[PDB]
Parts: sequence; structure tokens; C-alpha cells
Amino acid sequence: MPIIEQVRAREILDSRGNPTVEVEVALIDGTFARAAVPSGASTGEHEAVELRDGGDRYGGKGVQKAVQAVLDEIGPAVIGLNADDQRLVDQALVDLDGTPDKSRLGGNAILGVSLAVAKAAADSAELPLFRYVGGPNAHILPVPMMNILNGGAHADTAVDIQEFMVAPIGAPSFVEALRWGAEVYHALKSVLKKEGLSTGLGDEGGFAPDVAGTTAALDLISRAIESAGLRPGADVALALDAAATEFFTDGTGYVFEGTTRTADQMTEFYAGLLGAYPLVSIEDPLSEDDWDGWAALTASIGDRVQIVGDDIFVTNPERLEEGIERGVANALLVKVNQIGTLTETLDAVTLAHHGGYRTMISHRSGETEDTMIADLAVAIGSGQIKTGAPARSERVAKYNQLLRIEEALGDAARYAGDLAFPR
Amino acid sequence: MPIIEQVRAREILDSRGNPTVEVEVALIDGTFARAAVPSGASTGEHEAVELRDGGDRYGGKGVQKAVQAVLDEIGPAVIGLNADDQRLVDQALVDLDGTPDKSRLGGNAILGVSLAVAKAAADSAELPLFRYVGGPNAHILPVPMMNILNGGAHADTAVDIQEFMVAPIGAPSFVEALRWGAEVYHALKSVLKKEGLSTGLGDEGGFAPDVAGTTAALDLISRAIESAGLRPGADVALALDAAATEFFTDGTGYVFEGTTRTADQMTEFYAGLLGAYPLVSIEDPLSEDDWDGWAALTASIGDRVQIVGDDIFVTNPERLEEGIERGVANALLVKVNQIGTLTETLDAVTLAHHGGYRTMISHRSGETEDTMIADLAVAIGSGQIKTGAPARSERVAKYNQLLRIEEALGDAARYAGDLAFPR
Amino acid sequence: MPIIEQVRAREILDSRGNPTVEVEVALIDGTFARAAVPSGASTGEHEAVELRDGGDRYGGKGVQKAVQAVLDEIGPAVIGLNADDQRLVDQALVDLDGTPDKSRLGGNAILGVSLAVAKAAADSAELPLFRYVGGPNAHILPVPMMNILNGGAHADTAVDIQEFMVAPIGAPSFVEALRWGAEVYHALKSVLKKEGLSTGLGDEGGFAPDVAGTTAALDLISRAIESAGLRPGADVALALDAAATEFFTDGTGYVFEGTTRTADQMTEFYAGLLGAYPLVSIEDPLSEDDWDGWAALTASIGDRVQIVGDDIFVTNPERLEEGIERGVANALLVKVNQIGTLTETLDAVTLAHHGGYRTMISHRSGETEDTMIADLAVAIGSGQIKTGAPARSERVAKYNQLLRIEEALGDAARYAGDLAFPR
Amino acid sequence: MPIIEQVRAREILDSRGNPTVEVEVALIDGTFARAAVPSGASTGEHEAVELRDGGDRYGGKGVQKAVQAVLDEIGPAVIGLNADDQRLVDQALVDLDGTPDKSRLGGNAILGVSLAVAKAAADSAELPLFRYVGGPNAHILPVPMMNILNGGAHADTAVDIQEFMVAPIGAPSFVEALRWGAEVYHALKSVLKKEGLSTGLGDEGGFAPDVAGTTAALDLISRAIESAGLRPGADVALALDAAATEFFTDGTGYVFEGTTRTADQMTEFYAGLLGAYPLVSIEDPLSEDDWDGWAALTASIGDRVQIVGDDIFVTNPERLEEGIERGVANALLVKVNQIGTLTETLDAVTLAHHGGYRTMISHRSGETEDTMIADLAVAIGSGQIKTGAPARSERVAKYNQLLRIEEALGDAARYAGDLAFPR
Repeated sequence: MPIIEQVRAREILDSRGNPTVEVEVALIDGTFARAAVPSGASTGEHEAVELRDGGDRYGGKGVQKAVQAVLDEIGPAVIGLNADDQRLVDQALVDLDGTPDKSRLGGNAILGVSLAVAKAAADSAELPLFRYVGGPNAHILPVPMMNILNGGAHADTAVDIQEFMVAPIGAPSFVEALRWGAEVYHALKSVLKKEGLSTGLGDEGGFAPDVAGTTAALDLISRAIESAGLRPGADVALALDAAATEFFTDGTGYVFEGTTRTADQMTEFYAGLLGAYPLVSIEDPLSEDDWDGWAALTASIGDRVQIVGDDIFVTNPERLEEGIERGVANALLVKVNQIGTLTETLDAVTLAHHGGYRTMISHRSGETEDTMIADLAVAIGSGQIKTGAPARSERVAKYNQLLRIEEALGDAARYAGDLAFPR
Repeated sequence: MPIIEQVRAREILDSRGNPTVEVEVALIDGTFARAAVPSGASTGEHEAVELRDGGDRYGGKGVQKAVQAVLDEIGPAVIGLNADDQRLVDQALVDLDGTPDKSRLGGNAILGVSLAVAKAAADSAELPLFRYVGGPNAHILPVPMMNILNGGAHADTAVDIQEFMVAPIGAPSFVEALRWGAEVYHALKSVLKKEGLSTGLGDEGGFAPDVAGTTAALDLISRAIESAGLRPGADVALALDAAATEFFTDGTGYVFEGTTRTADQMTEFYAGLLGAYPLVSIEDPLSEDDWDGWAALTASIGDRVQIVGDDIFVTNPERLEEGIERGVANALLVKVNQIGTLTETLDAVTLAHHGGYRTMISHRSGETEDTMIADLAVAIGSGQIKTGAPARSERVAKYNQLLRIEEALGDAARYAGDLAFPR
Repeated sequence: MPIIEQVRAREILDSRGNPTVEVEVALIDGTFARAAVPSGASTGEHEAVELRDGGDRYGGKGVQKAVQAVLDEIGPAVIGLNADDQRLVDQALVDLDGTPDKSRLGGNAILGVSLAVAKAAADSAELPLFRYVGGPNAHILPVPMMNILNGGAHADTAVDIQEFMVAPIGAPSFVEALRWGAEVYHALKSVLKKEGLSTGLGDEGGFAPDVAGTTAALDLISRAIESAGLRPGADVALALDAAATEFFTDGTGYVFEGTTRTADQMTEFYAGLLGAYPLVSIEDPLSEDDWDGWAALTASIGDRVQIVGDDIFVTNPERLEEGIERGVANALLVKVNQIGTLTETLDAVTLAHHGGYRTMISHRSGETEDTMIADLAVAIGSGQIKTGAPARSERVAKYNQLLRIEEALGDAARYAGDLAFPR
Repeated sequence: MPIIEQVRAREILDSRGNPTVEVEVALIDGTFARAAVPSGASTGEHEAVELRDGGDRYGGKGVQKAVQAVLDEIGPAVIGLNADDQRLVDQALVDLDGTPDKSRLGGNAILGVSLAVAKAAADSAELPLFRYVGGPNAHILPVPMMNILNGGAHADTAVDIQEFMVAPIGAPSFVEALRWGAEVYHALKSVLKKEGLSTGLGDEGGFAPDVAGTTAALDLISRAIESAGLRPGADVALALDAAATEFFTDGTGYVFEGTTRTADQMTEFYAGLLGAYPLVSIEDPLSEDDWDGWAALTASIGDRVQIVGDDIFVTNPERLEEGIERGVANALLVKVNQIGTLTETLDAVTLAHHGGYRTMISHRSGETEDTMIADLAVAIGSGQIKTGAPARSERVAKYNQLLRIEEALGDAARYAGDLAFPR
């Protein structure tokens, strides 16, 4: 029977050296799962909050309090519920907390118990996690968007765009897409030296070069794609993560390249980009409060490229409906710990699917060796995933799990290449 | 293990007294599931065809050779595959047939094996058939659309619309919706008798009264809703199945009630109805091939009411993509035996979900005691179902299974009442 | 072991849209059963009464009270008893009620538990339900008496005979008997349309057209048997359900065809019928209390035809003995919910077998998808069954179960054709 | 599963010191049953034939041939069939033999395999043999007819009535009936010992002293009933086994008491006996070929007493129907080894039940420690049994098994006292 028997959390380190929670939900059979909770650099005004300790131990980022919360309250508050009733246990937790942010118990503890009971309600039925969460029709492997060149708010250099990404949309299978991504990565690693630059990896495995400007960055990436042995656009596309809030001074314009600009000027810059490069997707092109500018930019360049809402929505359905109404952001970005539980992620991704919006399962800055977002991007059939460059094995664990998923499917699997970027 | 061991097939009678196929896929453990294949009154030009015997036995509708196809070819052609691989087994069947409409082996000998395999890839995992096919987030109970008054191509009457339906959209739960539907049904049964009419049940349990004109029928239905104790629009809505192909003389026009009309006139009729009555959905309003007329009518009234494509699309993805891009019919009916497999069913419903189209799991004229379409309407989360009037227990078995589903969910269940008809 | 662990009831809809009880009796060794209780409208004075709610819900036909009788009282009153002791559990229930007609707990809340434990005292021994109740020698498949024409108290028509039935007594097996019945039923659907009559199905799937007198109806049936490809008498016989109580005015006489008659006149009408048509059985020829007229009728025609007591007995043994004494009809209908338990059913059928009376398992007006009476008609070896026309799959589910039974027996099965009607 | 795996046969001694066959059937599911075949001396022309060895070993009564027939031919001919399919295996045996008497393989070997298969099927279902062979409604305990006074063809005495039996019809339960029978037996033993008469037990444990005549014998029995403390007729009744064939010279007449007389005078003697004594049953009152005399006697006294056909029928259905039609012998005597299988036994007892005839499971002269006929008399619900006096533990094993059956039933059991002898 899939009824929870024990729950116990411990405190571990994430990929950045900061503590995080790890929950281990056992079942009355012997099914013993384990799920670690990722954590972002910060938190806006609408996400679920992490319950950090605060003080001097671990730089004020200890999670002994969330561990204690799991071990004292969340433990017996679910022991005895039905594992396969994800909508039972998740509402149980959300009411046990009682706040709109899960502040009393922290989003990290709630999410840890949610994910571990899901991994036990998939281990129980002997299904694999992607098959359980997605059913029988879970067969699509996503297009990996590999952030190879970092800039903007990361390396404090002359670049303003945050993440430059490549996407092997032309591959025949997923394993060839992973090969092409790794080859473009290792080609850029040498183009940097052949242009006198540095090879210091950021937090996603991407590079931190001191290149002139945005256009120079895209040109460097295109040179690396050509040097790999591929054809830009037909084999490998490009993508952007503008992260506009990092350079938008409220009351003034966006400060880009050393000039103050309006939303119209940024839209003109994006149109000039869409011109000379095979861009398929831009993420957070304007600030998360400039709804009118977002509608303007969506109407202007929203038929030729994907528009991802990373900050303007925080995987909250209540803001997603509003953004659907005003005609902004034809794509969502699903981060599992910005909403706090599996069920709410599934509901938000449903709501964004039935509105004409593509979704994209995404990673956090501090990840672990947990490979659940791979299974989750296969299950919901998003056809896109954003989980870093092929380096820093907290990013590569996801790609390895997707390889195993494809191998386990076999003839059933399908690579979602070029069916995920019609524009 | 979920590996098929033994497959059998026999010939049984459907709800109308015609033969049909019943398959019994067995697993190595002992999992033993049976599934009967429904069948429509006629097989069109894009469906999968049924492999009838032909001749003089059973009026030429015997299925003794679709029973033989399962026992001589399909049995060993699937024995040994993996149950949880719906994609695998369904592609195996589709290639073993080798035709664009499954004619060599019949679109009934294959669907039986598909379904009875899915009823064991869910019986094995000990999940219930609705939790398997839809995952963990399968919680939405659909709005029953009850066909209480039949007309048009069903009986000799001056009525031109095929099926008049009621929909209890204002109920708090599903069980109260079923109660309201049954009460409206009995109220109408009393009203017809009190107004000197007949109570002869059709093939769906709906009535065949000798009333004059469409408007009088909607008025009778509103009077029955009032007499039941409810209020139209706030508690119970209305719906239509025009089935207008049944009176469109090609090159002449939609001749009905003694008036030859163009596509424009039918739109005016529908606008008047939508104004004077609380309609929420009209099904097949114009014709199977009048694409331009469909685009016109969708532009005219296609945002104040639901437009269901029953015949213009045949649950075929290839025609569905065309109807999407041409902007017609923001809804479709999902009849499982017009496509041939469970897999292609899920694929078409996905393709129509991601296009802004609501779906509606529907029944056939000849059904059986098989209650699979209930489990399937709650798994895909359609939020609508069309399975006849609360009579003729081949139609009530579905409602009983939905009651059991709602009871098995518990507090997790949600009734999709009023959140399926925004217009 | 076969010891009852849980019992739980719910409220579902029957084939006519009225509520009924559905009980589920789990055992310790898994063995989860369910059994729905049928319910007929025409309740007399000696049967067990149904515990309806009364009020405004469901038109006063709710059964929320009988669902409580099972969940609060009947549940623990049997939890712990032995399943294979039908006598034990059924006497337990009959004493726990304490009334001569089970009125305190309802003759529907009790029969559900009886039938469900009998379905678990066979699912336990892994025997099939027909083999358990009848032992090792349960091998006889019954002749189906298919009701194809409805008249009398059913529709506005000049006929006073209630049900006109055909019986394929000349078939080699049961499958061919079902085929011949379905073919006659589909032939009559044309002979009606080929004479300007209506095809509105009643409550048993039989037609309710406007014909002139009994003789014209029997002639239509003979024409349909001829048009099917068979020959009357040698292949298909005839049967009658004279519901003569429906036209007997106490103290005035049987008003038949518009001419007041006495018992002698009705006997003369029956004797004239026995000449021109191959009738094999008539049920309820005169009335419930007209004992003297019956003993006078079972002597004039009681040698050349079967006389079935449908209302003169209500499956009550106490009435059945006194009927055996007075030289009254030589057959009875076994309706399981007019007596209240399986045990008393078996006892009454035993008492009527040894008296030289043939039996006939029969259906109710409101049935469900429960196919128990098929197993019961095979087990007791009645050699006759009356379960409606081959339509309305609440009636066809029984025939499908009899087909499954016949192929599960194998070479052991025997069709009781023409050995059930010696006269 | 209930599929036969091994069949063995050995040669043992019966209660009289003659060899007989014992068959042991081992199922594939561990079940291991053992059954021994009784054998009587007096064999007519229609019973099954016992396959004896013939020669000088064991006086020509060896059964090594039947043992070898089971071990070489029947074993593999049934190994693999389904236990619960009694009719399957029994038709298999009857065709494997190929003769109308089973003489090629002997009725004893076939019956041994049949009975051991039934015992293993009952042991498999975990039901006890009476519950299996009778179903759920097997609850009636039979009235033991105890043969206490032997005469006629058994010893040198002036009596022509073969068996004098007492029947405790007035007991409240079965255990009190057995007590009353044993007490009457010991009282008669004392009454005989007082009169210097012989106390040498026959083959049934009953005495055979040199009494004057039939009337003196019945008077001695009545004295013994009075001396026990009971009331003749109200507590204990009487019964006869005349076996008139043992004193009917064909063409001369029944030489009774030393006065040759016709059937009419024998009927007069029986009428006088019935008048002056509480006789409830007479067995074989006339010869087994004098059908007309039997009809005369049945008309004369055949409603004031039970007329048991022991030799006029040999448990053969084909002779039973002929005796039914001519109005003779309103009772049957079921000996299991005169027909050859359990299936044909059940069929003949059914045929005699549905004709107004009571049945009576009976024993043979050479019995064994096998107590199967007790279970069989409970299962078929005969309400009578004839298995000797309470002595000679091959007769008492049956009564002990009936005690255990009653104890296992418990509150469900019913003693068929005084309900089995209306007249």
C-alpha cells in the first residue's frame, strides 16, 4: 500500500556550498525515496519563501529550522495519508502551513516532502517517475537550451544580456542533440583562448568572457557553432535571457550599452537581433512590472520569436492569468520551488498550456544531484528544458537522466526538435 | 511484470442488439482485464473502419472475423510487449495493420486490444484506470451534458436539430449535478405527457416528441427546468447538436422547416437562439465540408458560445490542424473508436488542448456496459462529457462510474461546473 | 478465510434514472465485490418493501436512508460472520430487521449485502458465481424469453396483453438462440415501419406500437419470425404476459377488447389463442385473488401450455404452498428482490421444483449493470429466463454474461431448448 | 489450480472381506484425496458392471484388473482436466470406456476416479464436500432409517420382508434422532436376548432371529420402541424393505408365508400392515418387472405411504422416466455405484425430484470407512438416508460424519424430521 510511514529530513550542501534540506519519505512497504530541494539566489514578492536559520552559523543560511519543522510537524501531519493522492497531501501541507507563502514552515520543507512522496508514489507503482507524473503518453524528450556564455549581472563586464544559450533543434535524436551541445561548448572554450579571453566557469558552467557587446557575443557564439561543424539556424539555434530588471532604473529607462533607452528602443534592439541571428526565444525582455511595455513588445516581435516570462510571472497562476489577458509573454518558465509543491506546478503548467503558451522546465542557481526536473520535463511534455551548460555535474546529472529516460522509452521516444520553435 | 501473456476475443451484443468485439488481455501475474468496443451507426470516410462479416448472419453485421483477427494475428503480435508502453503496443498494432484506416484488421479488433491493455497497465500498477491515464493531477469531474430531447434525423418530426442537451453547470458537486439532470429529465417526461405527446425513448434515452419547430423545443426544455425546481442559466444551461450535414443538400442549401437557407441564414438563426436562451455550446452547426461558412460563423458567434466540431473533424489530428489554422470550431468531440487507439486519442486531445480548443469525451449510438470513457474524461481533464440521458443503463453506467470516481478521489475531487463555459 | 471485514453502501442510478443501493462487501483476503439491487415499480402487498427516503430529493425516491441502514446497522451486524454460510448471514439479517417484510431496514439494503457476500463466497473459492450457487452440476443454459411487443398497462394502445415474447426453443446452442432472438427483434422493427407504426422503445426494449387487438399482435410476431428466416413453432415459439389484473374491475369483470367478460370468457379466449399460434407459456392469466377462476383455468388449458404465476404468488413460499394445493398455475417467476434474500430465493425455488412447477428467473423494470440473475438462472437450472429484448444493455448485459458462462463451461454446457416446454 | 496431476489405485478389503478399489487423486495444488468404491452382491441387468479378476485368487473377486486399468489408462486420460468440471471429467470417462455398462473399464474404477475427483475439487475450493456438491443452501440433515431386524433372503426364517427399519421422525435435532435410534436398537437387543433368540449381526448390524411372521416382527419392533421410552408413530415410525423378487416365482406368484397369492392379495397384506402399524415407507413392494401390479399397488396405497423403487429402477434415468409415466413408485433409492459417476447420480436425482418423488441415499452390502454418501445425502437435500443399524462401524462412520456435518453447520442446520413423511 502507498501510505506514508516515516518522514525524516537532514541538512546537506547544494552545488554552491550553501545548506539545503533533504527529505526521505519511507512507505509502509519498504519504498524509500529521497529528494533534495534546490534554492535560488534570492526571492521576489510572490514566490514561496525559504525558511533559513539566520545568524552566524553557515553565514546565516542554515536550514536547521526547516529540518526541525519536517521532523516535528510535517512528519505526523502526513504519516497515514495516501501517496498517490498528490492533491490530498499537498493541500494537507498547504493548510498545515496556513499562509500564502508557506512562510510558517518554509517552501523548502513543503517541497521536499511533496517531491519525496511523489518519488515514492512512482516507485511504488514500479513506474518510472516520468511515466507516473505524465501517464502513458509521456514520450517526448525536450530540447536542451544550453547556457554557454554568461554576462550581465554575473561577471560584471561589458555585456548586459544575462544568459546566451544554444539549442540543438536540428538533431535526429536527443543523444545527438546532447553531443552537438557539448561540441559547441568545447568549441567556444577554444575560440575564447584564440581570442585572448578567460575560461572561468560561472554557476551554470557557462563562460565569463570580457567581450565587447551583445552583438559581439552572438557573433562569437556563431563562430563557435561553425567551428563545431554545424550550421547556425538549421542545426543549432540561439536564445537569450535578457533579465531586464537587472538594468532598469525605475523612473528612468533601461541602461543598455551605456545609453538610457525606453521600452521602444529595447524592442528595436530585439528586432535588430532577430534580424541577423537565428534567435528562437528571448526570456524576460522587459521588467516584471512594465506590463504595457510587455504588451507592446509582444505585439511587435511576438510572431517571430518565443517570449519567456521568467520574472513577470513567478510560476504563480494568479499572475499568469493576468499576463494571459493583457497579451504578454507567450511562454512560461516552470521553476518547481517558486510555487512550493508539485501539484501547483502541474496546475500552473496546465493553465499555461491551455492558453497557447509553451513552457520550459528550468533550474536554480543552487542545484543538487537530484534529477527530478528531467523526469518532470518529460512528463508534462514541455518540449523544452533549461538546465545549464554540459559541465558542473549538477547540470549534467539532468542530461544523463534524460539519456536514461530516452533509453528506457526506446522506440517510443521522440525528440521534440523543430516542433518546439515554429516561428 | 506488465508483459502480455494471453489474449482472447469473443463476439457479444451491444446496447442496440448488434454484435461487437470483446477482448480480454491477460498478464503474467494474473491481471485479467476485458474491454468492449463501441460502434457507431455508420462509418464515414476518415474514421477507422469496422471489420464486419457481411452476409446474412446477424444481418451482415457479424464480427466473427474481427474476433479471428485478434486470435490469429494480434495475439502473438503483441504477446510479449510491455503493457505500460502504450506508444509501443499501439505503434506495433498500427504497423501490423499497415493501412491508413486500419481496414485490414478492422478498427474494432485493434481498439479492443489497446483498451484492454491500458486496463491492465492500470490494473497492474494498482492505480485506478483514471489515475493511470491522467497521472497524479487527475481530479476534475466533468459536466454531464444530458441529451433529453431527440429530433431531426432520429424521428419523424418537424424538428431539425438533432440533440437538445441540458448541462447542470451550477451544481456544487458532481452528485448534485447528476441529481439535477435526472430531475430535469423526469420533469420533461411529465411535461410531455401533460401536453399530449409521446414518451418513446430513442437510442440515447432522450425523448422523441412530435413538437413543431426548434424554438418550441427549447421552450419545453426551459419549462421542464423551471418545473424541476431550478432556474435556467444559473443552475442548468442548454446545448445543441445541430448535425446540419443531415439537411444540407449540396449545391442547394440547408433546407429545413420549409426554408432553403444559405450559411448566412443559419448564423442568424443561431444568433437569435443564443440571444433568447442560455445556450453554452452548439455542435456541428453548419456542415462537414463548408469550411468557409464555418470560419464565418465562428467569427460571428464563436466567442459567445462553444463551437463543437463533431463531423468537420473526425478526431483525426490531420484535419484538426487544418481546422485550427483556418480558425473554425473552438471545440471537438473525442470519440475513441473513430481514431482506433488510446495513444492517438491522447495525441489528438493534446493537439487540440494546446490550440485553445476545449474537448468533450463522447459516446456512440451502440455502447456496452464498458465504462472506460468516464475514466478517460476525468483523466484527460476535459471538464465536459456527452454520454446521454440518465436512462438506458448503457448510458447510466458511465454516470455511476463517475460517482465512484468522485467518491474514490475524496476531498481531492473538483467539479468542473461553470469553469468550462466562460462565454 | 471467507469472513466479512468491511461493508459499505452508496447510492447510484438504475436503468430508469431512479436511485438505488449499491453494496460492497470486502473480505480479509482481498475479495472486493459489489452488487446493485434492482427495483420494480409495481409493488403489491406481500413482497418486501423498499426503504425509500420520501420528500423532494429525486422525486421522493432517494435511498439515503437505506445507505445508512447498511453503514450504521447492517455493517457491524455481519462483520465477522462466515461468507459461505448463506443461511447464517441471511437469518442474521432477517432477525436484525425483525419484521415480516423487512420494512425496518428495507428490502433493498438487505438484499444488497446478501448478494454481495454471495459474490464474495464465490470469488473466494475462486468458483464462478454460477458454479457456487448451483454446485458441480450447474450446466444448463436457459431459454431466453425475449419481450418484443409491449401493450396493456405500458402504452396507450388497444391491447390488453402486457408483454408479447418469443422463445427460440429450436436452437442447437445458446449462441444460436441469442442470434435468432436478435434477428426476430430486428425483423419486427421493419414489419412495424413497413406498416406505418412507431419504434419507441419501452422499458424492456420491446416496441409499443398501436395495433388492433391481441390477434393482430400475434400475427405481426409470426410475420416477423417468418421474415427473419425461421419457422414458427419449430424454431421460435410464442409466449404471453397477460397482466389481467391491469384490466380486471373487481365485481365487474375482465374488460378485454371493450367487452366485459368473466373468467370463463377469458379461458375461452386463451383456448382460442392456443389453436392458431404456437404458444408455450402464459403468465398471470386472470388475477391475484381469483383462485377459483385459476383452478378452473389450469384445468381447461393447463395441459397444453405453461401457466406462470407472476402476481398470484410474489415468490413467497407461504402463498406458493397454498397455491400448490388448490390446483393453480404450474409455474412461477423468481424475482430476487420480492423475497429479500438469496437463501429464501433458493428455498422457494426448491419448494416449487418438487411440486411439478417449472420456474423462470425474471427481471425488474429498473435493472442495473449487475448480471447476477444470469448466474442464478444457470445455477438453479431453471431452463427458462425472462430478461427483456436484446436492447438497452441493462437487458443485454444478462445475455452477454450467459454467453460468457456458456463458453466457460465448454463442452459441458447444454442448451435447455424444447426440453423446457413439453406441452 | 484444480487440475489433476496424479492418479493412483490400490486394492483393499471392504467391510465383508472382499477386495475393492481405492483411488487417490493428487491435484497440482497439493490437494490429495482418497475414495473407496463400495460393492454390492445382488446385481441385475441394467447397473454398471464391476470388473473383477476371476480365478482362484481371493475367490475370483480380485480387482487387480481395475487397479491396472486406473494406473495405465484412466490416469493419463484424466490427468490435465479441470477438477471443478465434474461433467467434463465424467463424460471423458464415459467416452473413454465406450460401453453402456462401463464394463470395459469396470464401474468401480470409473466411480473411484469420479469420487476422488469430486473430493479433491471440494478440498480445493476449501468447502466441505456437502457444501461443494450442494452449494450454499445445503443445510438439511436426513432422517436415518435404521435397519434393525433382518429377514427373508438374509437368514433361515419364516419372514419374507427383507429389512425392518425404524425412523426417528419426531426428534428435535439429528443428534437426538441418532440417540433414539441407538436406544431402540439396544432395547430390541435386550428383548431378543430375553426370549432366547439369536443376537448374531447380519451384514447391516441388524438382527435376524426366528420370529413367527411379519406381524410378529412388527409387534416385536413396537415392543422395543416402547421399552426404549418413546411413542410409536409420534417419536419413531416404521419402514419395510420387502424385496418381493426374492419370493416371486415367475408365472406362479408371490409365495408369502406359505400361501401363493397374486399382486392383489399382497396389496391387501400391505394395506392391513399400514392400518395396524405406523408404517411410513415400503421399499420394492412387488417384483421389478410387474409394472402393472406396481401401478395397481400405487393406486391402492400410494398416497398413505411412501413407495420406494429399489430394484424396479436401478438409479437409471431411462427406466426412471418410464416408471414416472406409468404412475409407480413415488420414491427413488440412490445407490451411487449402480450408475457409475457422480454426475449421472445428480442428474437422476434431479429427474426424480422434479417428478414428485422423494429420494433416499442408500448403502451397499460391502461398504468401507468412506463416508461420502453422508455428504451426498446432505448436499442433494434428500431428507432421508438408509445406512444400516448403529453398529458395525462401516455403518456408524456415516452417522458420525453426519454429526460432524451438523456441528459444522451450527445454527444453519435443520433436521428433516416429519417433513419427509407427510402421509
